[PDB]
Amino acid sequence: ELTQSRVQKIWVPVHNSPTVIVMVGLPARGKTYISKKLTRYLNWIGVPTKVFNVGEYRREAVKQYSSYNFFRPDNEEAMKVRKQCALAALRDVKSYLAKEGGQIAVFDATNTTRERRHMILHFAKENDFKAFFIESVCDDPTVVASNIMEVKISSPDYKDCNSAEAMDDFMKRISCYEASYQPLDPDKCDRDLSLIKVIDVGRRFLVNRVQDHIQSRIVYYLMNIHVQPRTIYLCRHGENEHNLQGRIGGDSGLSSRGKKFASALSKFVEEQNLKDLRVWTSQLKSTIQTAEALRLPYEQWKALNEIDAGVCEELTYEEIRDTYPEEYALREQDKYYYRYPTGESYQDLVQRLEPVIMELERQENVLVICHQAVLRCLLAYFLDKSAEEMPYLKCPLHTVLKLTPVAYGCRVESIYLNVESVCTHRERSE
Ligand SMILES: Cc1coc2ccc(-c3cc(Nc4cnccc4S(C)(=O)=O)cc4nccnc34)cc12
Ligand SMILES: O=P(O)(O)OC[C@H]1O[C@](O)(CO)[C@@H](O)[C@@H]1O
Repeated sequence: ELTQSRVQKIWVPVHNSPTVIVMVGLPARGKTYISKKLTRYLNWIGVPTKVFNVGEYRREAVKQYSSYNFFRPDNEEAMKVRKQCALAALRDVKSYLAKEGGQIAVFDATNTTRERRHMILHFAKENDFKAFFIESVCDDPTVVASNIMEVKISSPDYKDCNSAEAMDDFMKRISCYEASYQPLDPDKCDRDLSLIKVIDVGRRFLVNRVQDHIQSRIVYYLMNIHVQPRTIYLCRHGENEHNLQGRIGGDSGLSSRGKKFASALSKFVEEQNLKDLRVWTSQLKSTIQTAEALRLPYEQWKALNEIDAGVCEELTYEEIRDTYPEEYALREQDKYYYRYPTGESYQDLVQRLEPVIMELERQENVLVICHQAVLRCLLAYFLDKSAEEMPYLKCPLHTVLKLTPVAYGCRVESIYLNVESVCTHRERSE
């Protein structure tokens, strides 16, 4: 005896264990880059995840950074402070996982000693949390130097000292950790832990005892990402006939303005002067027509097809409000989770866009020509926007969104190609 829920259209009867991810490694080995990127992916696929960076606890507890002397192993007092910052971060990890509905807590510190990791194990074991270790190993001076230049010298620790002095201070800071650093030893003393040791910026991996699906998924993700420079371009199909009529969904062709956009996109792409640009479309006509103007090879993906409005397909928003007034209201109230009847939600979109994201990570220069709701979902991933926000991100017609991975984030530049269109943006209601 069953009833269908109003928002998600789920039939209900009418009368999982959380994980602490423990980063491991010397400073400037990309621990925080990984922490952030992973946390972005996990949240976007609907696994609530949060980073606890001990460094930030240390920054909060102590006046202002003066020098690497603070990190000296003989600094008996800084050691007490560091350890207390760690325990405070863990206190917050407990609260996040046990009481705030967090699923994954990423404990982002050096955690270079067996003793420290042993304390974290004990903390996890006694709260029924699983523990999963990720160690980044790299002994290439160039990579380290570049890491320091790119994100360290610019940190708030170093505002009073810049450049040569910061670079110099950071190298000595690193050397403070070298003597007591005990790498993960899966061969022997760590043979029973679940871990991945990543070597040389993802060149090789050593993976030991994957316990569950999240961990195998993390490993798969780590095996697909890369740090080569590249650019990702996202846009919609040129304006189509249904856009002109205010009609949603469907498989209409480009308007005359849509075709002018396509010519302009072609011009824009040529002027970007890229090598080996891959082009991806949906299987819907308007995106394919748009790519046809480019005179480049392209590949279609059913996963990039626009959200399926179900019974509302090909209707105007007005027609939907007149015909299905309660469905209309429910969508405006809960736009991410709402499923159209016999159709999709934004939540469903994320599931089928996941392999698009994973292939995007593998690629270099890519242009993705897609549809409004799909574009928002992808944009949310790259820009770390939440589920509640995703459905309202702005992605105008005839506008290219040019994304450039930077460390810890993504530059976004909008480039409108000066071809008029209607506006299909609909802001949050009531
Ligand atoms: C790819 C990949 C898969 O697993 C990884 C683990 C670490 C890193 C990583 C990423 C990384 N990125 C990074 C770190 N700090 C500042 C800038 C960057 S970057 C290269 O601009 O994105 C630097 C690293 N340095 C030493 C070892 N690993 C680094 C990359 C990968
Ligand atoms: O989630 P929203 O704001 O209704 O936008 C998705 C709609 O946008 C369009 O791509 C253009 O109106 C429709 O095909 C689709 O139903």
